[PDB]
Amino acid sequence: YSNEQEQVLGQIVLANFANNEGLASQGDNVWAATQASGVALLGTAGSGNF
Amino acid sequence: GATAATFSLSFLNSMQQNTGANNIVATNQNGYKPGDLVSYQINNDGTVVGN
Amino acid sequence: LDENRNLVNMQGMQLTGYPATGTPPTIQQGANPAPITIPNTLMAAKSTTTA
Repeated sequence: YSNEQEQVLGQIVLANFANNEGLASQGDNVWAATQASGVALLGTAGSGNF
Repeated sequence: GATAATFSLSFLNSMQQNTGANNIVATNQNGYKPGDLVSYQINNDGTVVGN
Repeated sequence: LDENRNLVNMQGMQLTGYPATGTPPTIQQGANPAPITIPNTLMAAKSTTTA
């Protein structure tokens, strides 16, 4: 910012699946969660399994 | 006017081994808004199923 | 893999083998073949015995 003060405005959330290659391709560069893929299992870019 | 949510939450297989920081690993429940038939398919056991 | 984390071929045929049990877990030939799965459990710790 102008006065040399930082501001955090959110963190991007990443998603990991119990099983890939079950994702359904949806045209453009994106997949859709569905069966044979598992639940979303969100997290953070810091640590864990991401 | 809708009723409440009577949920029996269970923290099964919870451990305290100093595993870094506290975080969740699994979560599920059994509620949903009503859904409309989008697609359907047949399984070779005999039963049709709508998605 | 699949949702249940069981090894499976391209059709739906679960893969089986000797399950490993104990702590530390180890194979045993006295058990009948069981559906192999890679669990999502958090491996337990173990006290120091020597140094």
